[PDB]
Amino acid sequence: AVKKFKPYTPSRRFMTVADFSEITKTEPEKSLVKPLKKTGGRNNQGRITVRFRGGGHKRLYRIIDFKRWDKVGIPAKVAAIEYDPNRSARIALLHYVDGEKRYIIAPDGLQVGQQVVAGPDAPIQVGNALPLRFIPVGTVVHAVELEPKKGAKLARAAGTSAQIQGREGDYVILRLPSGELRKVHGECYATVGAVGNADHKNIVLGKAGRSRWLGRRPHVRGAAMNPVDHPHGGGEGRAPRGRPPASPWGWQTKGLKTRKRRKPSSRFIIARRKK
Amino acid sequence: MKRTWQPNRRKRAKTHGFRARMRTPGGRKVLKRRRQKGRWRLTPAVRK
RNA sequence: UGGGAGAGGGUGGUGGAAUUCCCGGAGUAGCGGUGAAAUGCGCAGAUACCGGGAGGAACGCCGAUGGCGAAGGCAGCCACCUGGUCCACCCGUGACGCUGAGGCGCGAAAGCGUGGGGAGCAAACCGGAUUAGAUACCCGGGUAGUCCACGCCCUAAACG
RNA sequence: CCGAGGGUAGGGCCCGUGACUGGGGCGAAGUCGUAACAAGGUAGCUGUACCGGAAGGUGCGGCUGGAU
RNA sequence: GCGGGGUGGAGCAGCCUGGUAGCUCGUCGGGCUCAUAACCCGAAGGUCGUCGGUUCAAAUCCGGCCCCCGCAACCA
RNA sequence: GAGCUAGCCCUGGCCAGGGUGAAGCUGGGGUGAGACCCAGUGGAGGCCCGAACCGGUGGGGGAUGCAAACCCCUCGGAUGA
RNA sequence: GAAUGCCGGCAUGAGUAACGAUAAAGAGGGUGAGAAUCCCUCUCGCCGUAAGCCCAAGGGUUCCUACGCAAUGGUCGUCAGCGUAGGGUUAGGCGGGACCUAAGGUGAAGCCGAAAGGCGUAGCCGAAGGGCAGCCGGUUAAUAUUCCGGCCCUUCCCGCAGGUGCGAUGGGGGGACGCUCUAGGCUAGGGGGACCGGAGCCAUGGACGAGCCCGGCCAGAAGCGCAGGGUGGGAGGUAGGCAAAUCCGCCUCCCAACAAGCUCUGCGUGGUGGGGAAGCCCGGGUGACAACCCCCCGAAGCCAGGGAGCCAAGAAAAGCCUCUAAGCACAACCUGCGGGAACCCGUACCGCAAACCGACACAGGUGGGCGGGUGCAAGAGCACUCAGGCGCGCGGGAGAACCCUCGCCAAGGAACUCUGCAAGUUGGCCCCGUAACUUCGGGAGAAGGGGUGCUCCCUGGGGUGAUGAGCCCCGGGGAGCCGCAGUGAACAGGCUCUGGCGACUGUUUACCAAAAACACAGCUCUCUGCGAACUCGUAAGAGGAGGUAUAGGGAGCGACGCUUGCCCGGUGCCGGAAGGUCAAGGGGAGGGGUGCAAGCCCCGAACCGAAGCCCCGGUGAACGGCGGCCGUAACUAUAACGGUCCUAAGGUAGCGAAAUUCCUUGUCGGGUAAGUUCCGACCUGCACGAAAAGCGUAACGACCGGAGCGCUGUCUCGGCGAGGGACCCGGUGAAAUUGAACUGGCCGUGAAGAUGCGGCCUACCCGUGGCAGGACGAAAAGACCCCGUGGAGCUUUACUGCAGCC
RNA sequence: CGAUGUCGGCUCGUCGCAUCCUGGGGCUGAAGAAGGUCCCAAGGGUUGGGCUGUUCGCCCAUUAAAGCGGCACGCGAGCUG
Ligand SMILES: [K+]
Ligand SMILES: [Mg+2]
Ligand SMILES: [Mg+2]
Ligand SMILES: [Mg+2]
Ligand SMILES: [Mg+2]
Ligand SMILES: [Mg+2]
Ligand SMILES: [Mg+2]
Ligand SMILES: [Mg+2]
Ligand SMILES: [Mg+2]
Ligand SMILES: [Mg+2]
Ligand SMILES: [Mg+2]
Ligand SMILES: [Mg+2]
Ligand SMILES: [Mg+2]
Ligand SMILES: [Mg+2]
Ligand SMILES: [Mg+2]
Ligand SMILES: [Mg+2]
Ligand SMILES: [Mg+2]
Ligand SMILES: [Mg+2]
Ligand SMILES: [Mg+2]
Ligand SMILES: [Mg+2]
Ligand SMILES: [Mg+2]
Ligand SMILES: [Mg+2]
Ligand SMILES: [Mg+2]
Ligand SMILES: [Mg+2]
Ligand SMILES: [Mg+2]
Ligand SMILES: [Mg+2]
Ligand SMILES: [Mg+2]
Ligand SMILES: [Mg+2]
Ligand SMILES: [Mg+2]
Ligand SMILES: [Mg+2]
Ligand SMILES: [Mg+2]
Ligand SMILES: [Mg+2]
Ligand SMILES: [Mg+2]
Ligand SMILES: [Mg+2]
Ligand SMILES: [Mg+2]
Ligand SMILES: [Mg+2]
Ligand SMILES: [Mg+2]
Ligand SMILES: [Mg+2]
Ligand SMILES: [Mg+2]
Ligand SMILES: [Mg+2]
Ligand SMILES: [Mg+2]
Ligand SMILES: [Mg+2]
Ligand SMILES: [Mg+2]
Ligand SMILES: [Mg+2]
Ligand SMILES: [Mg+2]
Ligand SMILES: [Mg+2]
Ligand SMILES: [Mg+2]
Ligand SMILES: [Mg+2]
Ligand SMILES: [Mg+2]
Ligand SMILES: [Mg+2]
Ligand SMILES: [Mg+2]
Ligand SMILES: [Mg+2]
Ligand SMILES: [Mg+2]
Ligand SMILES: [Mg+2]
Ligand SMILES: [Mg+2]
Ligand SMILES: [Mg+2]
Ligand SMILES: [Mg+2]
Ligand SMILES: [Mg+2]
Ligand SMILES: [Mg+2]
Ligand SMILES: [Mg+2]
Ligand SMILES: [Mg+2]
Ligand SMILES: [Mg+2]
Ligand SMILES: [Mg+2]
Ligand SMILES: [Mg+2]
Ligand SMILES: [Mg+2]
Ligand SMILES: [Mg+2]
Ligand SMILES: [Mg+2]
Ligand SMILES: [Mg+2]
Ligand SMILES: [Mg+2]
Ligand SMILES: [Mg+2]
Ligand SMILES: [Mg+2]
Ligand SMILES: [Mg+2]
Ligand SMILES: [Mg+2]
Ligand SMILES: [Mg+2]
Ligand SMILES: [Mg+2]
Ligand SMILES: [Mg+2]
Ligand SMILES: [Mg+2]
Ligand SMILES: [Mg+2]
Ligand SMILES: [Mg+2]
Ligand SMILES: [Mg+2]
Ligand SMILES: [Mg+2]
Ligand SMILES: [Mg+2]
Ligand SMILES: [Mg+2]
Ligand SMILES: [Mg+2]
Ligand SMILES: [Mg+2]
Ligand SMILES: [Mg+2]
Ligand SMILES: [Mg+2]
Ligand SMILES: [Mg+2]
Ligand SMILES: [Mg+2]
Ligand SMILES: [Mg+2]
Ligand SMILES: [Mg+2]
Ligand SMILES: [Mg+2]
Ligand SMILES: [Mg+2]
Ligand SMILES: [Mg+2]
Ligand SMILES: [Mg+2]
Ligand SMILES: [Mg+2]
Ligand SMILES: [Mg+2]
Ligand SMILES: [Mg+2]
Ligand SMILES: [Mg+2]
Ligand SMILES: [Mg+2]
Ligand SMILES: [Mg+2]
Ligand SMILES: [Mg+2]
Ligand SMILES: [Mg+2]
Ligand SMILES: [Mg+2]
Ligand SMILES: [Mg+2]
Ligand SMILES: [Mg+2]
Ligand SMILES: [Mg+2]
Ligand SMILES: [Mg+2]
Ligand SMILES: [Mg+2]
Ligand SMILES: [Mg+2]
Ligand SMILES: [Mg+2]
Ligand SMILES: [Mg+2]
Ligand SMILES: [Mg+2]
Ligand SMILES: [Mg+2]
Ligand SMILES: [Mg+2]
Ligand SMILES: [Mg+2]
Ligand SMILES: [Mg+2]
Ligand SMILES: [Mg+2]
Ligand SMILES: [Mg+2]
Ligand SMILES: [Mg+2]
Ligand SMILES: [Mg+2]
Ligand SMILES: [Mg+2]
Ligand SMILES: [Mg+2]
Ligand SMILES: [Mg+2]
Ligand SMILES: [Mg+2]
Ligand SMILES: [Mg+2]
Ligand SMILES: [Mg+2]
Ligand SMILES: [Mg+2]
Ligand SMILES: [Mg+2]
Ligand SMILES: [Mg+2]
Ligand SMILES: [Mg+2]
Ligand SMILES: [Mg+2]
Ligand SMILES: [Mg+2]
Ligand SMILES: [Mg+2]
Ligand SMILES: [Mg+2]
Ligand SMILES: [Mg+2]
Ligand SMILES: [Mg+2]
Ligand SMILES: [Mg+2]
Ligand SMILES: [Mg+2]
Ligand SMILES: [Mg+2]
Ligand SMILES: [Mg+2]
Ligand SMILES: [Mg+2]
Ligand SMILES: [Mg+2]
Ligand SMILES: [Mg+2]
Ligand SMILES: [Mg+2]
Ligand SMILES: [Mg+2]
Ligand SMILES: [Mg+2]
Ligand SMILES: [Mg+2]
Ligand SMILES: [Mg+2]
Ligand SMILES: [Mg+2]
Ligand SMILES: [Mg+2]
Ligand SMILES: [Mg+2]
Ligand SMILES: [Mg+2]
Ligand SMILES: [Mg+2]
Ligand SMILES: [Mg+2]
Ligand SMILES: [Mg+2]
Ligand SMILES: [Mg+2]
Ligand SMILES: [Mg+2]
Ligand SMILES: [Mg+2]
Ligand SMILES: [Mg+2]
Ligand SMILES: [Mg+2]
Ligand SMILES: [Mg+2]
Ligand SMILES: [Mg+2]
Ligand SMILES: [Mg+2]
Ligand SMILES: [Mg+2]
Ligand SMILES: [Mg+2]
Ligand SMILES: [Mg+2]
Ligand SMILES: [Mg+2]
Ligand SMILES: [Mg+2]
Ligand SMILES: [Mg+2]
Ligand SMILES: [Mg+2]
Ligand SMILES: [Mg+2]
Ligand SMILES: [Mg+2]
Ligand SMILES: [Mg+2]
Ligand SMILES: [Mg+2]
Ligand SMILES: [Mg+2]
Ligand SMILES: [Mg+2]
Ligand SMILES: [Mg+2]
Ligand SMILES: [Mg+2]
Ligand SMILES: [Mg+2]
Ligand SMILES: [Mg+2]
Ligand SMILES: [Mg+2]
Ligand SMILES: [Mg+2]
Ligand SMILES: [Mg+2]
Ligand SMILES: [Mg+2]
Ligand SMILES: [Mg+2]
Ligand SMILES: [Mg+2]
Ligand SMILES: [Mg+2]
Ligand SMILES: [Mg+2]
Ligand SMILES: [Mg+2]
Ligand SMILES: [Mg+2]
Ligand SMILES: [Mg+2]
Ligand SMILES: [Mg+2]
Ligand SMILES: [Mg+2]
Ligand SMILES: [Mg+2]
Ligand SMILES: [Mg+2]
Ligand SMILES: [Mg+2]
Ligand SMILES: [Mg+2]
Ligand SMILES: [Mg+2]
Ligand SMILES: [Mg+2]
Ligand SMILES: [Mg+2]
Ligand SMILES: [Mg+2]
Ligand SMILES: [Mg+2]
Ligand SMILES: [Mg+2]
Ligand SMILES: [Mg+2]
Ligand SMILES: [Mg+2]
Ligand SMILES: [Mg+2]
Ligand SMILES: [Mg+2]
Ligand SMILES: [Mg+2]
Ligand SMILES: [Mg+2]
Ligand SMILES: [Mg+2]
Ligand SMILES: [Mg+2]
Ligand SMILES: [Mg+2]
Ligand SMILES: [Mg+2]
Ligand SMILES: [Mg+2]
Ligand SMILES: [Mg+2]
Ligand SMILES: [Mg+2]
Ligand SMILES: [Mg+2]
Ligand SMILES: [Mg+2]
Ligand SMILES: [Mg+2]
Ligand SMILES: [Mg+2]
Ligand SMILES: [Mg+2]
Ligand SMILES: [Mg+2]
Ligand SMILES: [Mg+2]
Ligand SMILES: [Mg+2]
Ligand SMILES: [Mg+2]
Ligand SMILES: [Mg+2]
Ligand SMILES: [Mg+2]
Ligand SMILES: [Mg+2]
Ligand SMILES: [Mg+2]
Ligand SMILES: [Mg+2]
Ligand SMILES: [Mg+2]
Ligand SMILES: [Mg+2]
């Protein structure tokens, strides 16, 4: 759900926060966390390469297991469901019977106390990982490797999912969260179910301060600037665009397709996305 | 008001110091020039 | 106590027909539409035909002048949860009844909020026709919406 | 002490009136179209929604107080 | 101060490229109708804002006057 | 050249005192159950008043200045972007 | 002889301005050639959340003493942060290093780049973070957690003893964490005492008193006590913690579990060692055998890795403990005791300032800790005051104008002015009371009022104690007294009505603009399938992101409400294997040069040949655009209606003389005695209009309008008074400016505004305080305007290139 | 153009007279009163307020009257802005 507030301040009026209901543990595993190095959007040259970033709350990086084919046939129990500040999804703590402890992103309906497992022979159940070829066509799925053994790349965001549409050769057909239809190799792993915390998108930051907490510094419009800065810069009083709407770097920002046409993965994309 | 010169012993040494000059092509040229001009000090005086 | 009929209600699941779109094949000079046409679609290969896929919505025959519900309303099929109701036997309680100003709940369609969905249909809107005109009726398009979830609205030729 | 009342400040109800504005009623022979009554020349009415000089039109569902 | 315009009654062609004034509506006569509109058949009306010039010839090309709408009128 | 200034990164520090009284929780009422209402507890917030601190609104002074931006009065923020 | 020339020297302004916070001085006595200025005393004033104290930067001998006063010091100087000289800084425990890691920097391996160089995992460096063993007093002219004294502790090496499978840069644990609020118990600190110690004291009417005045502690191992922190124990299995592991993780089993036990800190006590006031005698002596006790207040500090709640989810690594691996088990390690060993650097002094940053002994700037008492509701606010520190390095007079800063003002009360600018008024707490509207929070301190001191009497609840006394903290009810006035001083909102704009808190032009601008949550479009897009880079490599379409980039709009119409012809972006054009290249009909020839060599048509452009579609919260003339109703007027030209389509809802309206002070209404502004209306909108959003909107605003109340020196209209200057005397002594000057008025003339020319008039010589009309006064080679085939920033469908992309 | 500060207000005046008022007249379509118009006359006088940055103008309430111009559209080394 989403938590509301009474308007006892102007900002408190619209501000909403996550309910955190599924969260069962409020500090992480000491052995699964490492310090996150904040960049501020600066590269090794020390230059801002991504504008408007910095000043957010300090975070620890929780190591996440994006392989899972790492421990085939070795069942694990769900010890807890925890808060991960580095991603929109909630994360689940797995105590393997091995005694090894790992983190996965927590699928919807996943409950603490249940058993999960990974492998070709695994049941088709929420939280289990199988290579895509062994998953029944038409089941919803998340955390999908794009290529075999290369790590789970697709559908990791809160609420997101990908669905298996059918099979063709060594490949399967997925409908990505975005609506693109794509061939993904059959040996690629995927966890069944959809990523949890689906109410994530209904959160209303409510005030400028909240953006600042997330490390999002204020974004200044092109039209608010001067010609030295931006194509939409300058003008006496307010001005319209007066040219095709453009980025600070001059390229067109309404409609211009930007992916490389000759990209090798084109052979594997059946249909460009959705809405 | 707060003025521009705010002395700092570490800052000075690390910025204009001898070892700072020698590390870089531009810094070695400074030392060479100041040696050639016959400067008594090649680098700012800072007490550490 | 024992039985029966039913689209009464809610949840989950699932079946085939049809339309649209996409893919492959085969094939060529028109298709579509009307009162008649025009817009539209079509040699950049359409319509008509066969194969493959995706998706939404509605359930043909049974089907009735029939059935259920207090009313609005309720129709593929399956399972679960649940309401009302009729009959029987003449067993229990002993008038515990009727109605009901306020209150509470329910309440077709349209409409509104948040999110999803979107094949067909279609306000608005555009175009073609008709016409003196045609902000219409007819035709080709088409956005909300029609569908789902939750929350509102609380109206009706809500009629027997 | 209470006390008519006077003063100050803020409220409540009512009446009169007001540039302008909104529709309503009425008015012997104005202008525009022709929605309804005959299948009224698109059956009508309807709750709502949207649109249009105007009657009205259309969408969705309903009713027969319609078909002959 | 610079641009475009004035032509049957109304609204617009022709001017550029000199000779030949055209389209819709309106008006007038006749029809259909019980009657009117719609509709059908036919017909009339401009000498082109004016004056002046060029030309064999001027709505048409060039000058001036009347008029008509526009655009401009900035730095102090 | 970022010992001024602008942003970010790492690691520390600071914010007198008073005021308002969200959610929740507890009890009570209510109902088939609910929603919900009442009191108590509670201590939220780019919440309020106001020092430090950070500012720099209006006015006066200063104008070869105390000062190449200062002084007085007044005024903004002050748990937060 | 001129270049606002260059360098220097010396003038003028001028004995003029000034001598740097208005906290403030006076006298006596010293010293000395000389004294307002140095020393001493007494009196007076000033700071006291500092103008006192400690520390860190930075400064670098400025420290202490003697001897000096030319210069430095805004005056003086015998004095000094000045001159000369001599002296002064002492550590195993304080800080840093022989320890650890953070960003970052560096960088074996590796990658990249014409060269220089750029990257880069580990590793190394890097602290005000982690970690680590000293507290109290005495002493010097000057240092002290450093020397000394008392008490206490750390590591290293070696030895002795007891114990154990010992052994690590490897494994594991731990270290190890946020914000707000907060419990218990302490301590720091402070208040009081009729109690304990103490020189003395009785004044001027009274007091020999339960009188006054002064003080009543600090450190301390083991042990003990009080309060807290941390931590389960045994067994069986074990495939995970890149080898191993008895450790850790996982499973199972018995026992106990806001306990206890073990451990670890804080406070208390504690053998012992210290300290020890006023007062009057000359820093010291005495006081003094000083006493060293009880009660209350009480931290933000300590127990501390405590507790709770919340979302934005809160370093690393070593020390430390445990596991084992080579090894090795005459070794090794742990434990206790003992002797020995323990290095390098800083240590003076200033440190909110005369020693740092500002050229100055500069009213400015500078991080951390302590910061006492009383009263005012609290407090770091305010007033006074302790300890401590000062009177700000020119003075003495006088009592003008004028200036500044301040106080009061009769009657009036905004009549002032662009404007209530400025200054009044209001002003804390307690109680009563409080409107429209609203998003139900608010608007609210709305508005408006009443109370406020002191004395006596009665009484209620809490804290410490004990349940009582005492002390302390919240209260309530009677009866009184005084004054002009009781938050009696100081600190401390004027209020309301109504518009515009921006939702809001924020942000900005350092140093003329704080706003209506920027930002903002929120809305929409668009790109991006991940080796993402996009950004920096030649590249490597980064950021994006250890993120994955509920994510990330770009763009516009700007909470919220109700909405956001028509135009796709032009430009853009998107789709479109047809067709046209289209470069290198392919092809080579057909020609040419040369040669005796084979041959060499050079042109070369049709045809095949990408992107792009053309062409066919789509698309507006993409760039953008959203008509004209003529006629018409049974009074007039107007035109629902109509005709016709044109368009890609002719501006919809809503709004409108507007932050937009030219005419214009439109017209009408409201408010005013009077309203170019204001509010409400109308609509021929010169020239609104729907995300360069349209119309509204509770709350907010040092934003800009209009009005009223209150109150006023703003004003009629000025007066008086205060202090700092101005004035005079002693000291010190600038400045821009300056062709030279023996520098009057008028009317003329003159390059057209004359002290300087002509005519006339007036005028003895030289100053001082004053005022600003002139010297086209000073300042700045006009910043407007033009000119220069001068420059720079910015734009584009100007030209021509380039990166980038195709 | 190696700088002559530029509207209006405020303050402070001074001057011209083509005179607003006051004083002296002639003519009148001058009965009186009150006016019209012209002449002489610059000595003195020539108000307070609403609106606007305003000059000006309009308006309110008065008045003997509410004059018009010059002085670098007088006056920023006098002030305002
Ligand atoms: K100009
Ligand atoms: Mg809320
Ligand atoms: Mg959750
Ligand atoms: Mg770790
Ligand atoms: Mg780097
Ligand atoms: Mg770098
Ligand atoms: Mg960026
Ligand atoms: Mg950034
Ligand atoms: Mg999460
Ligand atoms: Mg954050
Ligand atoms: Mg922005
Ligand atoms: Mg700008
Ligand atoms: Mg730049
Ligand atoms: Mg740049
Ligand atoms: Mg540009
Ligand atoms: Mg622009
Ligand atoms: Mg602009
Ligand atoms: Mg503009
Ligand atoms: Mg523009
Ligand atoms: Mg444009
Ligand atoms: Mg552009
Ligand atoms: Mg690009
Ligand atoms: Mg795609
Ligand atoms: Mg600094
Ligand atoms: Mg330093
Ligand atoms: Mg340093
Ligand atoms: Mg430094
Ligand atoms: Mg260096
Ligand atoms: Mg030198
Ligand atoms: Mg030398
Ligand atoms: Mg150097
Ligand atoms: Mg073909
Ligand atoms: Mg019976
Ligand atoms: Mg009943
Ligand atoms: Mg309903
Ligand atoms: Mg419905
Ligand atoms: Mg509705
Ligand atoms: Mg007809
Ligand atoms: Mg028509
Ligand atoms: Mg609907
Ligand atoms: Mg019926
Ligand atoms: Mg009376
Ligand atoms: Mg009809
Ligand atoms: Mg009809
Ligand atoms: Mg009809
Ligand atoms: Mg009909
Ligand atoms: Mg119309
Ligand atoms: Mg319609
Ligand atoms: Mg219907
Ligand atoms: Mg009928
Ligand atoms: Mg022509
Ligand atoms: Mg021609
Ligand atoms: Mg008849
Ligand atoms: Mg007819
Ligand atoms: Mg001729
Ligand atoms: Mg002729
Ligand atoms: Mg002719
Ligand atoms: Mg011709
Ligand atoms: Mg002609
Ligand atoms: Mg210009
Ligand atoms: Mg900096
Ligand atoms: Mg710095
Ligand atoms: Mg604070
Ligand atoms: Mg506080
Ligand atoms: Mg309470
Ligand atoms: Mg609070
Ligand atoms: Mg606040
Ligand atoms: Mg505030
Ligand atoms: Mg100021
Ligand atoms: Mg400042
Ligand atoms: Mg003021
Ligand atoms: Mg200045
Ligand atoms: Mg100041
Ligand atoms: Mg303030
Ligand atoms: Mg204030
Ligand atoms: Mg405040
Ligand atoms: Mg505070
Ligand atoms: Mg913060
Ligand atoms: Mg010469
Ligand atoms: Mg000079
Ligand atoms: Mg001389
Ligand atoms: Mg001189
Ligand atoms: Mg002199
Ligand atoms: Mg003198
Ligand atoms: Mg002088
Ligand atoms: Mg003088
Ligand atoms: Mg001076
Ligand atoms: Mg001074
Ligand atoms: Mg002084
Ligand atoms: Mg004296
Ligand atoms: Mg002296
Ligand atoms: Mg002397
Ligand atoms: Mg003195
Ligand atoms: Mg002395
Ligand atoms: Mg004090
Ligand atoms: Mg120095
Ligand atoms: Mg001297
Ligand atoms: Mg001397
Ligand atoms: Mg001297
Ligand atoms: Mg001197
Ligand atoms: Mg001297
Ligand atoms: Mg000085
Ligand atoms: Mg001497
Ligand atoms: Mg010394
Ligand atoms: Mg020692
Ligand atoms: Mg060593
Ligand atoms: Mg290290
Ligand atoms: Mg490097
Ligand atoms: Mg380093
Ligand atoms: Mg180091
Ligand atoms: Mg350190
Ligand atoms: Mg240490
Ligand atoms: Mg110690
Ligand atoms: Mg000594
Ligand atoms: Mg052992
Ligand atoms: Mg061992
Ligand atoms: Mg941690
Ligand atoms: Mg830390
Ligand atoms: Mg103590
Ligand atoms: Mg006390
Ligand atoms: Mg094992
Ligand atoms: Mg192992
Ligand atoms: Mg074992
Ligand atoms: Mg003794
Ligand atoms: Mg804690
Ligand atoms: Mg929080
Ligand atoms: Mg690390
Ligand atoms: Mg071995
Ligand atoms: Mg051995
Ligand atoms: Mg050594
Ligand atoms: Mg020392
Ligand atoms: Mg300080
Ligand atoms: Mg000092
Ligand atoms: Mg400087
Ligand atoms: Mg001084
Ligand atoms: Mg100073
Ligand atoms: Mg107080
Ligand atoms: Mg003084
Ligand atoms: Mg005098
Ligand atoms: Mg007065
Ligand atoms: Mg008044
Ligand atoms: Mg009054
Ligand atoms: Mg006023
Ligand atoms: Mg005002
Ligand atoms: Mg006052
Ligand atoms: Mg309310
Ligand atoms: Mg009040
Ligand atoms: Mg008294
Ligand atoms: Mg006060
Ligand atoms: Mg206040
Ligand atoms: Mg207005
Ligand atoms: Mg703003
Ligand atoms: Mg604002
Ligand atoms: Mg706005
Ligand atoms: Mg708003
Ligand atoms: Mg704030
Ligand atoms: Mg700004
Ligand atoms: Mg500024
Ligand atoms: Mg500036
Ligand atoms: Mg500046
Ligand atoms: Mg500036
Ligand atoms: Mg200013
Ligand atoms: Mg402001
Ligand atoms: Mg929105
Ligand atoms: Mg680049
Ligand atoms: Mg990364
Ligand atoms: Mg991402
Ligand atoms: Mg906003
Ligand atoms: Mg903005
Ligand atoms: Mg904007
Ligand atoms: Mg278009
Ligand atoms: Mg198009
Ligand atoms: Mg287009
Ligand atoms: Mg294209
Ligand atoms: Mg092509
Ligand atoms: Mg008429
Ligand atoms: Mg429209
Ligand atoms: Mg208007
Ligand atoms: Mg405006
Ligand atoms: Mg306008
Ligand atoms: Mg106007
Ligand atoms: Mg105007
Ligand atoms: Mg007017
Ligand atoms: Mg108005
Ligand atoms: Mg009008
Ligand atoms: Mg725009
Ligand atoms: Mg727009
Ligand atoms: Mg508005
Ligand atoms: Mg508003
Ligand atoms: Mg509202
Ligand atoms: Mg408002
Ligand atoms: Mg504001
Ligand atoms: Mg403001
Ligand atoms: Mg005065
Ligand atoms: Mg005086
Ligand atoms: Mg001197
Ligand atoms: Mg001369
Ligand atoms: Mg001379
Ligand atoms: Mg002349
Ligand atoms: Mg002259
Ligand atoms: Mg003369
Ligand atoms: Mg002469
Ligand atoms: Mg002469
Ligand atoms: Mg003469
Ligand atoms: Mg004369
Ligand atoms: Mg003068
Ligand atoms: Mg003067
Ligand atoms: Mg002058
Ligand atoms: Mg100057
Ligand atoms: Mg020059
Ligand atoms: Mg010049
Ligand atoms: Mg200049
Ligand atoms: Mg010029
Ligand atoms: Mg040229
Ligand atoms: Mg030239
Ligand atoms: Mg040039
Ligand atoms: Mg240029
Ligand atoms: Mg000039
Ligand atoms: Mg000059
Ligand atoms: Mg000059
Ligand atoms: Mg007279
Ligand atoms: Mg008379
Ligand atoms: Mg006169
Ligand atoms: Mg005026
Ligand atoms: Mg005017
Ligand atoms: Mg002038
Ligand atoms: Mg003039
Ligand atoms: Mg003037
Ligand atoms: Mg001035
Ligand atoms: Mg002026
Ligand atoms: Mg002037
Ligand atoms: Mg001047
Ligand atoms: Mg002058």
